[PDB]
Amino acid sequence: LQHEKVTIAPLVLLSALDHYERTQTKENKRCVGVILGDANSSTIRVTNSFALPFEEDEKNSDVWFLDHNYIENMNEMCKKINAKEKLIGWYHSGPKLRASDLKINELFKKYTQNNPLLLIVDVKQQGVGLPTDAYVAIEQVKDDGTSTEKTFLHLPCTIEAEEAEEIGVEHLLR
Amino acid sequence: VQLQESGGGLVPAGGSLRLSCVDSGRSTVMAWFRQAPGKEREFVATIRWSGGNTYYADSVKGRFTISRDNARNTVYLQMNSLKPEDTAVYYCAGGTYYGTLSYKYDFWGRGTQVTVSSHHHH
Amino acid sequence: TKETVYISSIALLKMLKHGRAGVPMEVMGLMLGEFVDDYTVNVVDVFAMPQSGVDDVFQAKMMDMLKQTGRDQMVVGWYHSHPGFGCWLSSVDVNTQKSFEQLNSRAVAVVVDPIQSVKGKVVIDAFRLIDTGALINNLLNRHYYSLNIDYHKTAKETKMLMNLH
Repeated sequence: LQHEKVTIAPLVLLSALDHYERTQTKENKRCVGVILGDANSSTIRVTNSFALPFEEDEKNSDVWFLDHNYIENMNEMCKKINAKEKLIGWYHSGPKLRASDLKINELFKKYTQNNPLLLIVDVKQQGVGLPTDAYVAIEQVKDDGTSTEKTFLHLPCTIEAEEAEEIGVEHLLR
Repeated sequence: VQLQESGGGLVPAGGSLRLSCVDSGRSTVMAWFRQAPGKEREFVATIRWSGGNTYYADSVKGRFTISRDNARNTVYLQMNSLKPEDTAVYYCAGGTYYGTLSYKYDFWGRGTQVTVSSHHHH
Repeated sequence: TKETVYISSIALLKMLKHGRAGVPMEVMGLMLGEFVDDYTVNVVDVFAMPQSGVDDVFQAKMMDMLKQTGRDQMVVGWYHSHPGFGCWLSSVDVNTQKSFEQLNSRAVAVVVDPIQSVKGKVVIDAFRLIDTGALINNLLNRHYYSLNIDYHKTAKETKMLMNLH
């Protein structure tokens, strides 16, 4: 499994937005959470999520705290409801990638079966195009072990809903 | 900015104030919230434009009255028997959610300062 | 004079998602939100309970974890699915609802049918026990009734939803 494409369930977009809005998230501040679904295939399917408690220092990007116990404890409970919806990565409200993201990403590698997906949900909705960007971390050992470079690979994504949600979405807009 | 608050200012402990909020570009629900320094925004009162059903925070019941005037696109808060703990910036908000959760409102006014004296009594 | 239950975007989608996932089995979860005036119940969010086939430790675990992320709302009732069996309360459900009503008189039992629910029609209802014991001391019969259902979305949620295709 070398990833190529990503689908997002409308419920995840709404969950990220609701998470953002309910935490009175101030300007310059971001909310962060866990995404769930399927990432064993070339197309990654993001079908669920949950919110994380997360703190970072606005004046020093090297300092942030993710509650590892919280990830595991909440993940435990998710498996008891749907064992098919696995931990596949994380999300935040961005709007852009931050300096700590490569390192936060590393921590999620402990919880995922494959290379973690980072999903940025633009909760300000100012692009007017798609309010999501999908990233995967890649590293390349260039020049034979004098240096390696690590960066985020942008994956195209699309909003895809299963029937149950299709019905919900149309009911809400109509 | 769609919502415009007015009224409010310094008042002595026990006195009255009337807040008004004008909606310039017509939501089904209007509300007042308030925020003091170091505290979270606190729900005060909510009202339906059509019908006029009202709901109040417990700390404000029987002292404050939220009303609306449909013709003039205006919502009021009559604040009686004021106390030092009522000191805050008061905001009106509109939306379609009838309730207490600030984040379920769609738009906000810029706010108006209310100050109740700790020392001076009516 | 009619009391309405206002169900949010995510609460609706979670209920439908969880119902469909459980087919052919019934599923269940708790509804979170708030009671306002006599005519208004808001269901802001929901969470699934594990297949028992009402775990207190799971519930308390979830409530405590949700509160750490700004989901502070009270339990205002519960939902369950009737995959292909329409909307009603069984005698086990009445008993379940009875325990919810000992905590909040205005507690609501939502029932969804994920099989009959189809594009253009969500098969759903909200129930509350009928008041008996108006003549019981403190020291031909229907057991429940329906409440009207409606839906709430913020303007932001509305803009979000436009992105589905």
